[PDB]
Amino acid sequence: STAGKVIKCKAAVLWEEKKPFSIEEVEVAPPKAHEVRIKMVATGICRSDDHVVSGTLVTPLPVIAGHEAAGIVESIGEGVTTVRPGDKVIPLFTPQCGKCRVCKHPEGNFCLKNDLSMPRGTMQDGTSRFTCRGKPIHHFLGTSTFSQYTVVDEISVAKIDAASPLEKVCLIGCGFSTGYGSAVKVAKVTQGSTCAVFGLGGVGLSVIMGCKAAGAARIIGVDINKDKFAKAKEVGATECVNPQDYKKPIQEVLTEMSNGGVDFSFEVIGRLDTMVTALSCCQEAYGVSVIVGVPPDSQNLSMNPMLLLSGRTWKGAIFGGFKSKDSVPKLVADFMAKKFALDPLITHVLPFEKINEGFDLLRSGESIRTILTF
Amino acid sequence: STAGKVIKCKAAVLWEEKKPFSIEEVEVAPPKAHEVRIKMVATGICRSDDHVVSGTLVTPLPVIAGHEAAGIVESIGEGVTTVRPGDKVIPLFTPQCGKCRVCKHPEGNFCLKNDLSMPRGTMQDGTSRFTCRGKPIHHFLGTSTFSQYTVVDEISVAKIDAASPLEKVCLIGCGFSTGYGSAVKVAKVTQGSTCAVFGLGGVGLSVIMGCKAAGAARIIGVDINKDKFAKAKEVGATECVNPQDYKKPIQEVLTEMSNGGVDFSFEVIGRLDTMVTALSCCQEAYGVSVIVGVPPDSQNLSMNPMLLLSGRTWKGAIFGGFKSKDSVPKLVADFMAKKFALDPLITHVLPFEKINEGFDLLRSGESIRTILTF
Ligand SMILES: NC(=O)c1ccc[n+]([C@@H]2O[C@H](COP(=O)([O-])OP(=O)([O-])OC[C@H]3O[C@@H](n4cnc5c(N)[nH+]cnc54)[C@H](O)[C@@H]3O)[C@@H](O)[C@H]2O)c1
Ligand SMILES: NC(=O)c1ccc[n+]([C@@H]2O[C@H](COP(=O)([O-])OP(=O)([O-])OC[C@H]3O[C@@H](n4cnc5c(N)[nH+]cnc54)[C@H](O)[C@@H]3O)[C@@H](O)[C@H]2O)c1
Ligand SMILES: OCc1c(F)c(F)c(F)c(F)c1F
Ligand SMILES: OCc1c(F)c(F)c(F)c(F)c1F
Ligand SMILES: [Zn+2]
Ligand SMILES: [Zn+2]
Ligand SMILES: [Zn+2]
Ligand SMILES: [Zn+2]
Repeated sequence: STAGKVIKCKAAVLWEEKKPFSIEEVEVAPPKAHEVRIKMVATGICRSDDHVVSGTLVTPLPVIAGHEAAGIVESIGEGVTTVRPGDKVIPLFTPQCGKCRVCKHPEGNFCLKNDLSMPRGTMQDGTSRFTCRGKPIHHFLGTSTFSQYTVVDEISVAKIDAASPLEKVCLIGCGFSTGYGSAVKVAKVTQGSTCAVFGLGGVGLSVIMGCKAAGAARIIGVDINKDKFAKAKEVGATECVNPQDYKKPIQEVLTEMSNGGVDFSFEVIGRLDTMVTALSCCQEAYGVSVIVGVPPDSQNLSMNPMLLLSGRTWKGAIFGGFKSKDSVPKLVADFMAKKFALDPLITHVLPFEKINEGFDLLRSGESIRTILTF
Repeated sequence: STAGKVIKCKAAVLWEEKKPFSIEEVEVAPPKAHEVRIKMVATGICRSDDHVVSGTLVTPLPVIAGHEAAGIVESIGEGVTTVRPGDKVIPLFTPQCGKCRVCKHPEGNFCLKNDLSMPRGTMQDGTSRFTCRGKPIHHFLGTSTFSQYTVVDEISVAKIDAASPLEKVCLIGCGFSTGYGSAVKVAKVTQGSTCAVFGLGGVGLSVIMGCKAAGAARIIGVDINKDKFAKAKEVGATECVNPQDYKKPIQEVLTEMSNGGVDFSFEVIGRLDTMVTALSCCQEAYGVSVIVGVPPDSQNLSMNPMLLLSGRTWKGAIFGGFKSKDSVPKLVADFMAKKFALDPLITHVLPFEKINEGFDLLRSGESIRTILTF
């Protein structure tokens, strides 16, 4: 029995940038008031986790990363009302406190209790529940899913369907919901429209899924890796283009292809240049461009504001614009009701012990999502 | 008495950047097919006309500027169906061809026949109707309202109420409609919201009018010229701030004043720095910022796309997002029915012959709108 006790378990600790994860024993404290300790079942490898490794994202180290996952509640702290031991849950890397101005806003999801903007790498109370070799280890986004057990704040966990297949619905914790919501909720893609999707990884494929669900007539996938095009077409891309195949800049190609610009474009890579290209390729008077990718820390882009003055809309979003705790259970219910598919995003399924191999598959271009199983 | 004949009249010709206008005789050719020759009655001095003088806005010289005006049709060319001789009209600097993909789109207004994006300084047929000293003179935005007579394409003119006071409703041809629409149509300001308006000239005052019409609870005016604040409060500002009064950047001041960022911000100046400041000061998860000011030619801004990733929406618009030929007559009808006021924008009246004094009044900071009478 582990309730109220320190757990010694296995986790993937990142001690410093640009090094492999170290799979080793950590101590996980029991949950405090309004905290939940979760036995992990499955976690996806998102590019954002690789950004911590590469230094693209700055967050305090050493750290237990991982933010796309699903597991089963092991124990709850005093005052928890929304989950119980044995519940299937998804950790929420964007929390939903329910009390801040953003949570109360009909269109806000970026709760002010997040640990993204200005990361502390702690629980809400400014402390850590992790130690390794006698040293405190930072949390990541309130989730830290690269561990057999984590502790999260109640506002960072959602109860989901008890019959959920956790090795699939873990993707609702980041990449599926992000891409699908970027299309259906943030962009509000319209029936009959033309979309361009820059980056055909797990998140970009989810954007395609959402564009097709919304009834887009044309969905143009853009990637420098042509090995990504077959799966993009399977999930709804009508065309794919590789910028490297063209003498012209791709914004010009896409403007030509769309007879004057696309209705909706999405940056799903994380490069400053592709953010500006994606904006430019949407029709100048009524186009919408959504930034989804995460670019290198503290770098500014350059752009001509005439692109906006003519009438373009430029926006971005975290987690597809979804209010996390309200939406995650509904998305799992919709998956259970066959309203969308997750299998097209899953290319590899590895034990957790092969986390490094899973990151090498992402870096080499081979994988979409690797699911690690505990 | 002049139908089919060249008209000799006075115009304000700009031969060179950074020089006074030259009031002198020009020849105005009769209208060709689908053209309309207009006897001007009143024209406003908009900062965009001053941009042509300063080189902020690049358009071919020599030129007859002016784009905010009203007049009476003198004659129509073959095939014109939408106006007749003797009709009161407003020239439309943003055309409405009614046929292009933008005109057909429910939210588009930046018609593809515009002469703004890549100015030619011609009629739609690529030629000029103006001669001065035997030399061809450029048009400006298809309107060229700084002339006793102009010729415009039919898609660039709207028939308005025959009982219209032309010395007021000229402002519907640019500054009022731009600012009002930027609030009510482009931003879609909501009841109870907090707005910030950067720049309190005729366009920013019109933005305030729209934010007040929309029910905003707080409207914060921002200007470095504190002489602008009294009128801004008369038309709806709840409070005004001068960035020069503060040690901290005004985006930080405005974020503090709004307990975490404003719902809606407007850049109504034309500076790259205030475009980024205005974006920054809107709430990071659900704020909306609208660029209205005209940026300096060919210059890029620098900004961190994390401002957008958190959830902000950034857009711009020409002419308040209004489809010009549909909207201008309705706006005049609404003015006739006292649905909005134009007098708060008019600070000075001068004869056309005193156009240079009118530009001096704008450059000194004294005026909002000077209305020139022919
Ligand atoms: N906004 C959010 O809430 C959120 C959520 C999840 C992921 N992300 C970010 O979204 C991005 C995509 O994540 P992912 O799908 O896991 O990554 P991924 O699986 O690495 O996919 C990226 C794709 O971009 C392609 N690519 C790389 N460079 C270019 C280029 N120059 N032109 C066109 N294609 C290019 C690359 O070949 C790959 O297929 C990353 O920056 C993530 O950090 C953001
Ligand atoms: N998008 C459109 O369709 C459209 C239409 C009309 C006007 N414009 C542009 O809108 C802008 C405003 O035009 P307008 O109202 O006629 O001009 P204006 O009367 O010159 O007003 C501009 C205001 O900005 C103030 N200002 C200048 N610098 C700063 C600063 N650093 N911070 C704060 N305030 C400052 C200035 O004191 C003045 O009151 C100009 O750039 C026009 O070219 C655009
Ligand atoms: O993939 C989701 C994701 C983000 F969108 C971020 F902006 C971020 F900083 C991060 F750490 C993250 F995991
Ligand atoms: O004031 C309206 C106005 C604009 F918004 C422009 F973008 C522009 F180029 C121009 F010439 C103009 F007059
Ligand atoms: Zn909250
Ligand atoms: Zn992610
Ligand atoms: Zn048109
Ligand atoms: Zn103007």
